[PDB]
Amino acid sequence: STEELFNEYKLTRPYMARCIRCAVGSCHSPIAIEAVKSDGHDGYVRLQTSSQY
Amino acid sequence: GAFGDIQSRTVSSSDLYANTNLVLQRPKAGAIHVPYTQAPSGFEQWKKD
Repeated sequence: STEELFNEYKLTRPYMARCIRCAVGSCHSPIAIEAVKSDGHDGYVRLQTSSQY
Repeated sequence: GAFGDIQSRTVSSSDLYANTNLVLQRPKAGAIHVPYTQAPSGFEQWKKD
């Protein structure tokens, strides 16, 4: 229902990026977090990761 | 690092003034990444003070 739920996801595809520590050292993992915003007053976090879901 | 480090004439204005003291650094050997240096967001500092 609607392109917002259809999503450009079909065009994008998740990708991988470097993490500082992957446990034992760095690695090129898709879990990598690009940016984090913390402006909401209720304590919720909005994380932007390199993968999609 | 001061209130008004990022300024915009209007909300919809695409042009904006930026003075963050952005300095690029030398990347790590064997690692692909974009190193950088910047002053802390002056908006946050002002919000705290």
